[PDB]
Amino acid sequence: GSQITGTCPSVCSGDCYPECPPGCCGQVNLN
Repeated sequence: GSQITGTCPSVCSGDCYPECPPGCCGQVNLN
């Protein structure tokens, strides 16, 4: 099987777009 990085998409480390779940990204947007 394939290995998992962790949980939050790496993209969340960079672009915290609306697809990013709660508490994944640093710069939390929308309140």
